[PDB]
Amino acid sequence: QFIVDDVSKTIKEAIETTIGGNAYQHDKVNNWTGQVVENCLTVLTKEQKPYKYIVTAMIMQKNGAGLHTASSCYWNNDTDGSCTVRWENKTMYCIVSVFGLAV
Amino acid sequence: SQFIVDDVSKTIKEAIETTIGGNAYQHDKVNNWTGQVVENCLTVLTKEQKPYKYIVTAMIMQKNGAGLHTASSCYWNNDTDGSCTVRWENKTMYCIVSVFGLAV
Amino acid sequence: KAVIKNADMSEEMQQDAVDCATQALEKYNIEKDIAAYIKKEFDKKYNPTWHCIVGRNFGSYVTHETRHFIYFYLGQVAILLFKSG
Amino acid sequence: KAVIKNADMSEEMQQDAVDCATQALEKYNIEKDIAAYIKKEFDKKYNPTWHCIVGRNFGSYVTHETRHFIYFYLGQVAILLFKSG
Amino acid sequence: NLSVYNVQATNIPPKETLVYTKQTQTT
Amino acid sequence: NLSVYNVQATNIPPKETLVYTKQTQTT
Repeated sequence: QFIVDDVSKTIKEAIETTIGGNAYQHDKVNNWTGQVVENCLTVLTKEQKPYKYIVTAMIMQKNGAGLHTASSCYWNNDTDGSCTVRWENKTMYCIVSVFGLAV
Repeated sequence: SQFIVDDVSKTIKEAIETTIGGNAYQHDKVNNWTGQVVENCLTVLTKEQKPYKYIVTAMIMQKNGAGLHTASSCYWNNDTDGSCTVRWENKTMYCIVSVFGLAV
Repeated sequence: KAVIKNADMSEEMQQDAVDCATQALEKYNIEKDIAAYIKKEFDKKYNPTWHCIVGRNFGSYVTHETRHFIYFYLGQVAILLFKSG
Repeated sequence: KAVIKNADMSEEMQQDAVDCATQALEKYNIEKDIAAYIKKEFDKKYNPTWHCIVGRNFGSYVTHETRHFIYFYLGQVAILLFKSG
Repeated sequence: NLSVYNVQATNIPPKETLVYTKQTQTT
Repeated sequence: NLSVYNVQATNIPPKETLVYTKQTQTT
C-alpha cells in the first residue's frame, strides 16, 4: 500500500527542516534544494519497503516569470504511486514531488 | 534490455526541438507544450517495448531574471536503472526534460 | 491641513502618505530632504520602489502601479509620490 | 543654452533627451505638458517605463536603472527624466 | 498492468502588476 | 539489493537588474 495521504505529510515535513521559514537569496540556495531531497528520501528507505523512489524538488525566485511542469509516467497503476505538493512564501514558489514504484 | 542513455537524450532532443523549436514564450500555449513534450517521449520509449517503467518530466521557465534550482536524487538499483536529463535554452525561456528508467 | 489633489491608493496608505509627509515638512527645510524622507519611509514600509517629488511649481507625467500613487498639498508645498519598478 | 547638472547616460541618449526637451519647450507652454511630450517620446524610442518632471521649484528622491537618468536646466526650467520599471 | 498517468500538473504564469499613467501640475 | 544514487542538480542563478538612487534640488 502506497500510503499517499501519509507520505503527503512526509513532504510537508521537508519545510520544518531547512530554511523553510526564512527567505531566498542566490549564494546559499543550492544548499537547501539538495537537502530537501535528501531527508525526504531517508524516511522511506528506513522503512525498507518493496518500493523504489524518485524525488525531485524545484525552486524559483518569485520574480514574475512563468513556470510549467509535466507529470507523464508509466507504471503499475495500482501499487505504484505519486505524491506532489506545493508550498510558497513571499520570496519563492517551491514545488516537490516523489515517485514510488514496485518490486 | 537495459537503459541506453544516448538512446534517450537523442530521443528527448527531437521532442524538445519538435514542440518548442521555432517559437518564443507565450502563456496561452506553454502548458500544452510541456503536455506534448512528455506525452511524446512516452509514445516513443513504449513503442520501444522494454521491460522498464518510466517517469518523464518537463520544465519550461520564461527568461525574465528569476532564479531556478534543480535537485533530483533517487533510490533505484544503479546497475539496472538509469535516467537522462536535458537542457535547452532559447531567448525567451529555458527548459529542462528528465526521463527516468526503472526496471520491473 | 492637507489638500489631496489626486489619489490612487489606499485610504490607510493614503494616510501614511499625508501622515509621514506632515513629518518631513517639519523635520526638514529643503525640498530635496523632504522627498528623501518620504521615499525611504515608503520603500521601507510598502516595499520598493517609490519616488517622491516635492516643490512649489513643478509639472509631472509619470507611470505608477495601480493603487500606489498620490499627489497632494501640504500648506502650499506640492507632494508627489508613487511606485514604479 | 542647456546646462547638464547630473547625468547617467550616455552621450547620444543624453543629447537626444536634451534636443527633444527643447522642442517640448517651444510647442508647449504649460509645465505639465512639457513633461508629457518628453515622457511619451521616450517610451516610443527607448522603451517604457520613463518618468518626467519639469519645474522651477522642486526637489526629488528617485530610483532609476543604469545609464537611464538625466537632470538638466533649460535656462531656468529644470528637467528630471529617468527610467524605472 | 503498466499504464500512463497524470499530469498533475502545475502551472503558474506571470502577472506583471498592472500600472496607470497619471500627470499632475502645480498652481 | 538497492541503495541511493546520485543527485542531478542544475541551476540558473538569478541576476536582478541594477538600480541607482538620485537626489536633486532646483534653485
